[PDB]
Amino acid sequence: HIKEKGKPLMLNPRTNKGMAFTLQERQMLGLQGLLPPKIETQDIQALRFHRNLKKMTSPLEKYIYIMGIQERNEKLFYRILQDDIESLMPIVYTPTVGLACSQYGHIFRRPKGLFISISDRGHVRSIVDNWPENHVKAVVVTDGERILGLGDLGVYGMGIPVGKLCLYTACAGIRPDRCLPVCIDVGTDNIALLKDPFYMGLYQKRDRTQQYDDLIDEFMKAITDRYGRNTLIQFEDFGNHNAFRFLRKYREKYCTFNDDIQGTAAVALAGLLAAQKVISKPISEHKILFLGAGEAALGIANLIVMSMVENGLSEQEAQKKIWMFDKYGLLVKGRKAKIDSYQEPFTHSAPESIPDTFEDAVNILKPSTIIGVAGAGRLFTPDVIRAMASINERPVIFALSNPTAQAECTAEEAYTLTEGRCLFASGSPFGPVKLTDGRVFTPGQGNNVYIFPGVALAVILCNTRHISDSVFLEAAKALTSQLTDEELAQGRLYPPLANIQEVSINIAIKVTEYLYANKMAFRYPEPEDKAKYVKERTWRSEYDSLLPDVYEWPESASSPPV
Amino acid sequence: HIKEKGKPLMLNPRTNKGMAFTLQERQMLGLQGLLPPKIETQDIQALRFHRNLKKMTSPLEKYIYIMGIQERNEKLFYRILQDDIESLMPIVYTPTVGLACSQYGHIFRRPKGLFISISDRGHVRSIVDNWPENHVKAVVVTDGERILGLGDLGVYGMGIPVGKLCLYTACAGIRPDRCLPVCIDVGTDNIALLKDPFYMGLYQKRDRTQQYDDLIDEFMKAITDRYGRNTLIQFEDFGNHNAFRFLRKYREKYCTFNDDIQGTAAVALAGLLAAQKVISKPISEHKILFLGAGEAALGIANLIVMSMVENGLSEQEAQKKIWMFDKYGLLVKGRKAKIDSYQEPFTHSAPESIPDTFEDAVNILKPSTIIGVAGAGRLFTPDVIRAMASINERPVIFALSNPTAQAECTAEEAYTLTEGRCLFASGSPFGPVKLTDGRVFTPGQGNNVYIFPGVALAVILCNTRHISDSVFLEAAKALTSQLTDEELAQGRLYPPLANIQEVSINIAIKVTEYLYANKMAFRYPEPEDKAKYVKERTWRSEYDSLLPDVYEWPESASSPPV
Amino acid sequence: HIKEKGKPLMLNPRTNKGMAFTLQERQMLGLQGLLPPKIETQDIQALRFHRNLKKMTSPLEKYIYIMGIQERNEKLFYRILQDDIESLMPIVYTPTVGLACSQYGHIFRRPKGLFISISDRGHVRSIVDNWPENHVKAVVVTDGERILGLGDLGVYGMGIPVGKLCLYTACAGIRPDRCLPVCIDVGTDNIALLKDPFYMGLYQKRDRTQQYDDLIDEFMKAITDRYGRNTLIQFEDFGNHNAFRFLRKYREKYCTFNDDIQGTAAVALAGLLAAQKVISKPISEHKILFLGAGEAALGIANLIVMSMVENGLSEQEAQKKIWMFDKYGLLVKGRKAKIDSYQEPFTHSAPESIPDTFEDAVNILKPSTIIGVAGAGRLFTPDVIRAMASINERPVIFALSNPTAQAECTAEEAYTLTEGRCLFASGSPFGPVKLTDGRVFTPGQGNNVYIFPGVALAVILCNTRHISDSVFLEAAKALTSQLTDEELAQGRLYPPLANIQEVSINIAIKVTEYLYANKMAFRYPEPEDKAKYVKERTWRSEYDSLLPDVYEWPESASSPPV
Ligand SMILES: NC(=O)c1ccc[n+]([C@@H]2O[C@H](COP(=O)([O-])OP(=O)(O)OC[C@H]3O[C@@H](n4cnc5c(N)ncnc54)[C@H](O)[C@@H]3O)[C@@H](O)[C@H]2O)c1
Ligand SMILES: NC(=O)c1ccc[n+]([C@@H]2O[C@H](COP(=O)([O-])OP(=O)(O)OC[C@H]3O[C@@H](n4cnc5c(N)ncnc54)[C@H](O)[C@@H]3O)[C@@H](O)[C@H]2O)c1
Ligand SMILES: NC(=O)c1ccc[n+]([C@@H]2O[C@H](COP(=O)([O-])OP(=O)(O)OC[C@H]3O[C@@H](n4cnc5c(N)ncnc54)[C@H](O)[C@@H]3O)[C@@H](O)[C@H]2O)c1
Repeated sequence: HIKEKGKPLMLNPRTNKGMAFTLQERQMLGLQGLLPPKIETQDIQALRFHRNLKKMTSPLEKYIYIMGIQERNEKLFYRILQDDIESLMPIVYTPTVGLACSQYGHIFRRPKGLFISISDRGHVRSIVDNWPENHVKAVVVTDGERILGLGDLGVYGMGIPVGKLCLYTACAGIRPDRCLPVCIDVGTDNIALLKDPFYMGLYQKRDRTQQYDDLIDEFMKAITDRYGRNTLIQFEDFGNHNAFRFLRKYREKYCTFNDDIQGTAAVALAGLLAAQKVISKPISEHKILFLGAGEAALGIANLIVMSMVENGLSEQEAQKKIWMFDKYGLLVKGRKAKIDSYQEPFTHSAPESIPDTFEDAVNILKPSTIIGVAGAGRLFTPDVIRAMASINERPVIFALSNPTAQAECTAEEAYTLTEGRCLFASGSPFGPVKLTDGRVFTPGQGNNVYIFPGVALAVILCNTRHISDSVFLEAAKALTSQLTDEELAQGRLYPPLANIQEVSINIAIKVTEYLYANKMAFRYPEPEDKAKYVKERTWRSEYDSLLPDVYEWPESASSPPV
Repeated sequence: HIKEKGKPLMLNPRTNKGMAFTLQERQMLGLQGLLPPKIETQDIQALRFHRNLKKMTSPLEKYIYIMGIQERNEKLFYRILQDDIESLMPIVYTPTVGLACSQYGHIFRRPKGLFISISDRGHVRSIVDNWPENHVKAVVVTDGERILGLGDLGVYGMGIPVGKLCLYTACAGIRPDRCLPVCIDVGTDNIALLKDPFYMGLYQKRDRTQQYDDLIDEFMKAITDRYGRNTLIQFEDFGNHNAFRFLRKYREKYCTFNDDIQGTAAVALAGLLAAQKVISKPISEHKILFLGAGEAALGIANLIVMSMVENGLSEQEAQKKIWMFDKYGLLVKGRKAKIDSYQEPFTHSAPESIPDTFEDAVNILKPSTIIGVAGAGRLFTPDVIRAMASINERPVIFALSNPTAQAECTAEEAYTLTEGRCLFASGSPFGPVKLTDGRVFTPGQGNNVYIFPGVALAVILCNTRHISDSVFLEAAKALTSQLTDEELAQGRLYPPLANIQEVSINIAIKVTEYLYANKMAFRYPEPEDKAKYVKERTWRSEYDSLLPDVYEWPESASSPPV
Repeated sequence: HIKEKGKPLMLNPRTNKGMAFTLQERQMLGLQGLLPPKIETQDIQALRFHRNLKKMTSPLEKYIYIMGIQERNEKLFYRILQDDIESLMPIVYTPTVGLACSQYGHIFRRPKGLFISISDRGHVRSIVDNWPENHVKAVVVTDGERILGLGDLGVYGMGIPVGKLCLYTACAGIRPDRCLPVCIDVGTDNIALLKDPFYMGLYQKRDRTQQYDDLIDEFMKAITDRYGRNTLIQFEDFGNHNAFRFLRKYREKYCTFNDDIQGTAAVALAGLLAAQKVISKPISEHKILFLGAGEAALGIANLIVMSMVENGLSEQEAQKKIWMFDKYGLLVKGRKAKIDSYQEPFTHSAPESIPDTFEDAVNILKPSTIIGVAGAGRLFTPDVIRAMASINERPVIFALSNPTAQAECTAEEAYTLTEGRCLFASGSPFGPVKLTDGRVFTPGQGNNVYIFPGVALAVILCNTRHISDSVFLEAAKALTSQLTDEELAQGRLYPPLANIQEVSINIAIKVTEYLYANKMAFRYPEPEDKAKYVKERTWRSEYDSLLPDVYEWPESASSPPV
């Protein structure tokens, strides 16, 4: 049921088609004369915008162009996004979305998403009621505090949820109606933004008192009051500590998951399973040394332990295979540095040497896998890579810190200081590495877009209210299952991004099959086959006919005379 | 979220308040000057319309007035309807709605409901898409073929679903948004309507070919395609044969129930349980003789047998206690008249006398309960009542045929030809009976409004897709449980209509508790207590504040100079 | 009366304010949360967009930016346009609008204006009825056939009326509601546009049959049928012959004027009056030699003759002072080349030498003023300029052909081959000229924006139905009257563009005072002072308060009890 006609129909991106309005539905809907005479298809529109896009050279001009397309016509926007997804995820999402936020601030002409300020505390529900859309299933919330590679940006961080929500629809098929980007702005610590008179938000510094926590609680309550307790809420580019503690707080009472703790863990585990298929030995035979003992490292280690346990190994024996190296030093029993409750499982009896630097820890533990999530910088020194290559026939090196400037090492050093026998994976993109021997090795990129769209779609479709830790184990197994035998022969650890739209759906299916198996899905009746269930509820970018049904009634009896 | 402002806000019955618009929300919403200066409450509005209504004397003038109120303001309409519900159900619903349809045709100024003609076959889905409301949970469908007491009325029967849907909201609390009245018009057999030039529908006779069945199938498919497979669809005032066979056809694949077969059975069973509490002996000790062997009689008998079985009695022993008397004669094994499959359970070894008339059957079977659902007329002859009073100390007489002109007997003859020891219940309303002895006996009225609102609410809230036969057994038990000890002492078989709005809710709770117990509810998580679950989802007729939230921001830092 | 609320209010450029929405009218209108928290004024918005605009370097990027601003917020767009009008007329209008049309085709996201194709013939009125705005006073029509400096562009020429209509509001103050840009597309002769599959119009060549004339007549009739007989209609960038003959055809029955024939004539006459104030001798003492005998030359000559006549000189004596030099040769009586009716007034008895080239004509006629409107190219050869400087103490040279590539000469040659005593004026912009002597001469630019906004405003305000030839004489006198004594001392022939918004208004006043004096104004009662009349009806770009009037009623008597 479309209730619009004429010019309003073309001012709504949801119902706009541009020139794809056929002649008969131009004439019946009152659009004749308001559009140029040509009748086009969506293929022609997509081709026009694709070549206009190839003519452009900077990523940021491409970003402005493609978001303008999103604002004028959303079906065409998502068709263009799905057509060339590998080349446009770096544009629509990180890293270009952060540059767009930093430099052009708020490009958008239309109001996309809510702005909730600390000045609105006690009245968040009215702000949420101002949003026209009545059914939203996914909410992405930003603080602006930690933009990836840009730092604090305040209100300008609003472009980060928007872009991310695009991926929700471009890869998973979540309806754009059902997505709400939110910016919780509590001030900014960026003095550059506090000095200029054209900053678009509060001119105070970040509120770090109890008012911030109360505002977050009130916003969560308002969102789930209007939209339901099973609304998926993601905290995107919050402060690191804030994001971690909010994930702990709202994990049980709300449907939230984190990409930094849970998505990164799932992607790292998928890479590890791919590596265990590439190399002869399984994941249980590995010995993992972590660089960093934060909550992202703990999430990855817990997921690895769950994977080890499900393969027949005991929990304690699994945890004895993971070693974690803090900034202070190796986590061992009896060290003078403070160790909290969550690092207790991975605190082990100290080795004889008691290493003080990371390279010494690599030499003394002889670990097969090395995983860097510290985020400090180039902590994977060349000596570390050389020691890894010497100890292991085929070392597994994971530099999961992002952006590139914060990665533990780059693919070039990893693949050169080794003879190419290392299985290197990184969060940040890297170019293929060519050696003097003549071979070319492409490093697997642990993109978070592998996990969160499929998991979000499965959670939204199944009416899940609590996203557990084993959902991401199932997602990691599903992601690994997408790799073919020839891909493993070529040494790829992840499926190519070019078919993410397929991979995501497959992931969703597996997660769906898990959620109904573990009674964490509240959408009944339970579908007989989950694949056909999820594949008919994804959003299609094909235009819908707006043509009124005009037909002739069969002739009936004549009306009687008066 | 209200998206309207100014005059449109007062032209929508859903958002209109009339003078209950407070001054501040008159000024903020642009209604100042468009309303008379007085500020009123809903109590004052209800009082004004109540006395204007008492001034009126004919039921039909009252009907026109109250439907005008519904068209201008729906919250006030339902508040007035709930305030005096016992006196306004006869006005909003049968019998006055049939008189309104017959005489004033289509009173309504607003479009309420869909008109689907046989001329629209093959294009029903477009008609359904023309309905603005996106979520409807209850659909009431009429043919116009059998209006209760009026006969065929064609398109003019459209007023029957409308009125019935009012009860859905007045007693059960179903949202008026979620209700859709439909008229399937396939012509009329009423020659008076075929002769006048101002009849509002097709001027053909009723289509009784396969096109009618195909149209009904297409309409069912279109409704459940747009609104979901668990949409509740009720066929109201269809032809008797058509309604029965459509109930059989769509019982399994759609969420449908019938008031004539299932609601009448539930009400009769509730009366029988009340009578078993009034008299010493239980329902199993009774011997039931039915007048009529149709599908309504079979539904009542099957529900009675289920009730007998659940109380410890065997199924065959239960069915041996019900005797059914057809027009041809008593259903016995070996009679020359044809007996179909559904009457096989209640076909018994013939008694010695083999009675040929109904009064002889009463004399020879000595039945404690007598139930008339034949619909022929005054078949409960005075000799039948006298025989019942002589055989039984306290006979139970049920004249469930309606309207009054088709009832098997009236309360006056039943209570006079007996000394007042009969427990008489009838579908049609009757006045209290006073005898020369001085006592006054009020006959229990088996109103269908007891069952269908509560059952409809429980089915809608639980996302049920198939309404079984034991749902109505649970509803009958719930209805009987509403009677207090003093009410049973006074001889009432049904709770008073004056608190139907309460009774219905209680019925809903029980049905809800049944549906979750038998895994026929698909709304999860399952509520811990069903009473609080259903009582917070019913529709309240209290006005909602439209006042925008206006507040002052706390003072923050000054904007920097340029 | 604003009937919108919430998000629609910000999706309408007419009512959108962006952050200029005050807090109280954010909260009352349902915009809270949909806008960033900052409250801004229009000054802050204008400053932000001004510096964002200075950061840009190419004119075309500036065009895209400023038209995006127009699409999101029109009051801010016109405030920015009026703030820096001298630097943004070259961007909003020619020459940058033609480059935008050629290269980016149709930038616009919103539907601005109507597209009427030859395929819609016989149904133009329905297309006109599709336009939402009910009162439009000015219509600018384009063919796309002759874009200034770009040639045929077909449908892509639609950007030319749009830009021109901006000037209508930026200089004159005509309401943007009242403006309708139209593109009559009858095919294109541009083979580049006929080859590519992404051209936005008909893929046929230009229809030059009677169907084109019939389409133009039908469009004129439809526009004046919907909007009134006094609707101002301007044919913009039509074919040269088509524009001239359409001006002749519709001059009497419609309210049309032409910028090429009438605006150019008015601007040239204003320059000539300024020159007659700069030099001692008046316009009657001059002898004018024209280069070109087209209809633009004839319009300029007729306006010059009218100006000469109104100063006491006879008509025949006035026409004997203008000489016109065709491509074939000097217009003289008895030449073998064909001379039509309109060149008869300026065909004179041949001089003795009978010159064959233009330089010889300059030598033999000794003309004080030289005016080039041929449009061929650099026909003002250096010998012509040298002869002009030798014959006249202060020659007047007018190179009114545009663009620069078609100008008869450039300011540098004109001011250098003379010692700086020439009064050079050109249609196309030129840079200031510096000589070795050290002086700097700025050439007066005969911009058409001097005349058409003020004349259009005066015609629209006075309800004029026929724009005569003396309206432009009055406009030329008004334009000349804007020059101060010091400006004439410095040698300027036209008022600076930086205050066009003022000059236009003054022109309007004079034209208004003329129209009421000659009974060509149909808006009555006639205003006592025309200045205050026109200055209170111009459109102001200041934001209008949307705040609902909220107040407290004085306490009155209490409502009585029931
Ligand atoms: N033209 C339209 O706007 C249009 C047309 C048809 C249906 N719908 C919508 O379809 C919905 C029907 O719901 P259902 O019974 O199929 O739910 P469902 O049982 O199939 O799935 C369960 C939950 O998942 C949600 N969901 C389903 N698909 C989704 C998707 N691609 N993206 C995000 N969320 C999704 C659903 O809203 C629902 O809450 C209606 O709410 C209706 O508004 C809209
Ligand atoms: N101003 C408004 O219009 C407004 C305000 C609040 C909520 N709502 C509506 O509330 C609904 C929320 O659904 P829910 O999660 O509470 O479903 P639910 O889980 O509580 O109940 C299950 C089913 O029963 C339906 N239902 C619930 N109450 C009903 C009633 N009184 N009458 C008829 N049907 C009823 C529901 O639509 C749902 O399909 C939204 O669809 C939303 O449109 C509307
Ligand atoms: N919020 C609004 O939209 C709003 C508010 C106030 C007035 N108006 C408009 O003002 C108009 C009143 O007309 P009037 O009696 O003052 O005419 P008028 O007598 O003052 O002028 C005569 C003609 O010139 C037109 N005109 C006047 N000013 C114009 C301008 N700046 N630009 C273009 N055309 C102009 C007029 O529409 C009229 O047709 C109403 O049509 C009404 O729609 C609109």
